[PDB]
Amino acid sequence: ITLSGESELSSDIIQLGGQRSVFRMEVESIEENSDIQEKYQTAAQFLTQSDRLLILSPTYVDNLKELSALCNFMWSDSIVFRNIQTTNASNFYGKPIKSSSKYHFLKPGSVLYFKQGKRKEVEKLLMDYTYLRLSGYNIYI
RNA sequence: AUUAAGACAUUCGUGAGUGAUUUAUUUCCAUGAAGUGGCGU
Repeated sequence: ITLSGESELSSDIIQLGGQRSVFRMEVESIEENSDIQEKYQTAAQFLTQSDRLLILSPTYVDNLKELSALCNFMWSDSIVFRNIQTTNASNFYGKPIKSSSKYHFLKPGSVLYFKQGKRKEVEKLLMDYTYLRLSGYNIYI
């Protein structure tokens, strides 16, 4: 996680997932001037193959037709996404509002075998959604 | 504020109903209430 300016994150006991699933945080501050994306890609370096793109985190593309046109083979799978949408001042005591649209992402471990060249085209299509990239989606090696 | 929060695998339920420790088996087999006279020559 990257926190801007004055923001302290203390280790505590947290809730993550349904049925009040309980977890323990350990907050460790790594050295400064570091890029977390570069750290994740360094971790994923050992799975790199130059003839294909490896999907490491759930990847979303608005239209799969262009992606399929850009590669010869899509040895891929699909996962489901639906977010609980809450405003900054919401009820928080009641049935939460969920995303009215159910979204399909590319499963991690999927591989895209692009044509000759055009790797930059697929990469540009994937990184066109920078909001998802910041959150942790659409990460590849 | 995170496909989230709330939710006892719980309620009712006799290990109970029928059942003879009974049937078959001679306290029986063998066995002498018997033995001997004595003295007075």
